[PDB]
Amino acid sequence: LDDTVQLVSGFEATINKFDKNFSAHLLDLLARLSIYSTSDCEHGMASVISRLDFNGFYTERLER
Amino acid sequence: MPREIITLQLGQCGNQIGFEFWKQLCAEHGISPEGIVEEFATEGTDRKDVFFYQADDEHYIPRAVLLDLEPRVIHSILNSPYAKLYNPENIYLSEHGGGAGNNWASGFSQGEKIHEDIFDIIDREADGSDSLEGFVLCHSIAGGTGSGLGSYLLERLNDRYPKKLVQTYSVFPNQDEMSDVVVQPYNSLLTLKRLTQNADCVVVLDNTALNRIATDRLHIQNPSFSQINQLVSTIMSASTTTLRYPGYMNNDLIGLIASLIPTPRLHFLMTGYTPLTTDQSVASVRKTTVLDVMRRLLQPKNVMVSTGRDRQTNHCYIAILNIIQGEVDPTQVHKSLQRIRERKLANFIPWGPASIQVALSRKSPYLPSAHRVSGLMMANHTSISSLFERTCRQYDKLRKREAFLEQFRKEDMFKDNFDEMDTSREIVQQLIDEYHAATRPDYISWGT
Amino acid sequence: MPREIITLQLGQCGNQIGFEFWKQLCAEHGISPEGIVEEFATEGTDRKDVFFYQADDEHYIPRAVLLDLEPRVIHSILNSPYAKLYNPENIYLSEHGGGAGNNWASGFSQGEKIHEDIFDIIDREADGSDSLEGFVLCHSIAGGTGSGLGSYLLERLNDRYPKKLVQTYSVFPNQDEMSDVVVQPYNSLLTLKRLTQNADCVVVLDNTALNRIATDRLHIQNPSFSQINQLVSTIMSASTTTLRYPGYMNNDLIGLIASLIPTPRLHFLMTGYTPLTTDQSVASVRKTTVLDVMRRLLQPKNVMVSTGRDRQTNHCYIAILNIIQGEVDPTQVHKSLQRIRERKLANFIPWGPASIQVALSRKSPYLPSAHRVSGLMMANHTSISSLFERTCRQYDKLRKREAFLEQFRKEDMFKDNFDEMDTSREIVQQLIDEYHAATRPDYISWGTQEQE
Amino acid sequence: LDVLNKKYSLLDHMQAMRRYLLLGQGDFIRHLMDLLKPELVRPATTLYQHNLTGILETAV
Repeated sequence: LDDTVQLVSGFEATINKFDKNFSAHLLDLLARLSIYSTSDCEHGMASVISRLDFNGFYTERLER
Repeated sequence: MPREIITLQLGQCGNQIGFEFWKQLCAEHGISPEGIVEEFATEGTDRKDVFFYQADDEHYIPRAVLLDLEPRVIHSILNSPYAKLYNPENIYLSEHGGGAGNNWASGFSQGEKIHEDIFDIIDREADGSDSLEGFVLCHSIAGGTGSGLGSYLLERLNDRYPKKLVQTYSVFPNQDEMSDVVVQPYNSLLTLKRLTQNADCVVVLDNTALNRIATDRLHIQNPSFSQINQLVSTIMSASTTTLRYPGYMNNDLIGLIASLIPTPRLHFLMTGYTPLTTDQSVASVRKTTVLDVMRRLLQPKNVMVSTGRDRQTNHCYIAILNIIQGEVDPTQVHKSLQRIRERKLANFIPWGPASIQVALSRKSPYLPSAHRVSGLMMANHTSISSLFERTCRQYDKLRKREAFLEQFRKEDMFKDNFDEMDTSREIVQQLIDEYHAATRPDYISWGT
Repeated sequence: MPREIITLQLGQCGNQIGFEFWKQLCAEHGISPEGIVEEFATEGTDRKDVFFYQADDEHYIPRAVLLDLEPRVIHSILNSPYAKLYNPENIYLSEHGGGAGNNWASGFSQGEKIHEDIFDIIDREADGSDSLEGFVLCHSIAGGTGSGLGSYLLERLNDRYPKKLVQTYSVFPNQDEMSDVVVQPYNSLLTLKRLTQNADCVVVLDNTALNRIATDRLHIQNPSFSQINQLVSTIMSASTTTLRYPGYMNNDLIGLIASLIPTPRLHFLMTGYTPLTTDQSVASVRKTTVLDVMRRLLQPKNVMVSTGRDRQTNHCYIAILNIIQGEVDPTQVHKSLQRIRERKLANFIPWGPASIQVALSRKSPYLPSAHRVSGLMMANHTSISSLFERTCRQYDKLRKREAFLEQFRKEDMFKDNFDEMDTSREIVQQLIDEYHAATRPDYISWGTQEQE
Repeated sequence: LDVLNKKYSLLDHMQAMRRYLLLGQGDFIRHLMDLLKPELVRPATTLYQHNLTGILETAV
């Protein structure tokens, strides 16, 4: 369809904030998955985890 | 309904690639040269409607458009048994038959002259598609027709079909060989300009890499155009296998390309093929494991891209998609990924999470495969910039020498200036740097 | 993962030894002349990755680098049946083919000139190694290529791979034969200097001892380089068996040698082999006992190191490691050690607790062994300094006569002076003094600059 | 005895105990320790059981 530039920048900022929240919830999900994989010895979830942080993006969050 | 794909084959090289692709698809699907399904072609498991149309309940016609500005090649194609595979209503031929003279500017001018015919052909083919995703152009970037006419077609498709996907099969000029086409850097620049402004996806096909692979991997001392075309047809077949071997995943082009293009700007794709074998080595069906398959695929000798050894840039993979075809054990895939991670066989982007996607695919049932397992690699690797950087360096070498520019100034597209070539060179340099930047965490702010 | 070892074969003698070593390793591992594991070689229990690389899922390629400054030997290697066993990217041949002319200085200059190309080849071979530990150089110290090119390569490897171990198998000139190469003692001195400064371990191979053994034991009047190379290949096979027959202990070279080299200066290793048998006596697998093994090992005829008779230094054994191959009973080993101690069959260092270590090893399953029991002796004996002192004396004998020195003065390494020979003499003197000190309790201060 | 051998591999289980639990696979133990050094040097409170199991599988 496109103050309009300000609206676009605000939308981008809101998207980035939602993305931050999503990433935090995803890291919490990965932690819960790790807990479940350690309880149930589910190698599948460990393979999923190794897939998820191939570039190590999630590795620092897991350490945190 | 399937998302039909119209295949546009442009210039001598592009038209040869398209013809060999249609031949290979017919052979894999058991389709006769006339477009009729052979009685042996009972495996209705392929999705032809993505790339082929049914002319009747029995006859499948390729959704292929053969486009040339010179009549010689089109007439030679029309003398093959496969003349009936393509819909003639989707074929636009330039009336002048003179070609582009290996001049991109001439190709663009010819496209402008055949614009009406080309868009009429495109619309006629579009109405035959139930859920047309977009158009796929197969062309060379070094010639005139496939480069110039291809760029014109891309521009007009972008203007007219802004809601359709645009994939290209773009044959890039050899960057390691001194091109006899002194205007190849001009042609390459115009093609890169259009890819930056008007293409959504550029599949780079480096003739230098094709020759290198034929020599080192196919053991072909002097690779013929025909052998390169057959290798390209094998690659295209592998790229279309997910359409030809339907499965649980990656059943659509957007699903295939999403993993390769993380951002709209990062739309430059590199290709990989597996298993790479010399024609003589067909004899031994090696029980290659997914780990073994990936390891051979990870070998540059098996890589379908000849990147120079850049000593200055720590090139890395931005993204990897492995399409594996044939009998695949999931546990072997898991072990392969495990071994790849343990061995750090792939470097991923530092600015975001990146990994090697692995797809397992069936082979075509109508074509007996000598190999139990085959594989395609799609990868975003910063060393592919070295091919692009090498092309840019050759462009700069010609532009700094103003070599053969008087012939382009003879053509209206280049008559007044070569500013499009210089902007293309700058954009390609920025692309090389971004591909190098994409190996670094600061790639998040790269290009800002 | 295995600690891969790159084998460097230098000059005519070194390259022949490397070729025969690769043949022996292939035979022990059941690798075909093309590098492919034979179908009968179903025991996947060997660790090829320590010494071999896989060329394919079936083809094992030796982690061996054949290096010469003269193309004749490399071409002769490429004409053998084993040409397809090795990875061709690990083969470096000097383009000029002229060799070093039996001049260490010329070999060093050639190594310096081919440093970039050689290190590119080395890196190409290294990528085929999953966990490359380091390089092993097989060479002669008397020639030009194996001595000079070997010294240059050792220097560049030490500079480039400062964290990797560098062991050398250095073939020393025959000391009982008058060398026609009057500058051979100078070349040997320069090579020993470089081994002192840039090598971590030098295995001394005296051509005089090889010829003597061939004459008295093999009945070979004129031992060829090939016969010496086949004996060396047998020795190398025995030394690599613990890599080829994995077990609980001694799975790596560094673990084996750590007990032997207390200080960087005490880097002169002695070798021993058992059982020593003539080729004709293969028929009877003699049930040699650990006591019998130890008794035969103490015979100088069975020691694979020719240490000079030092009359000035009360040379003694600091420590002994016996690598025994074949069927060994642990209780027999214990009783043998007890008997050796009671019989004082081994002298230990006077400055610390020391004993005779005993290793029991399996034979290669792919190679039929004619002997029920085989053994390697590793010993630290101060008389090995006398071999180095003898080399120094030969160097001094040539330098004092300036014999054949003009050929070395043609090469930059020896053009201005013979300082490498004098440094070799000083290093051998320090080695002699430390070896004498190592027989004494004051060895605790041996190698301290105040003691030097 | 036949049942124990065929169904529970009792003698084979003992051989496995020798190779692994008795550290008979010395090369494996060496490589495992080399990989573990950066992990085993860390405080045991910092060890993740899932991470240790994944490292074990990778070393194997």
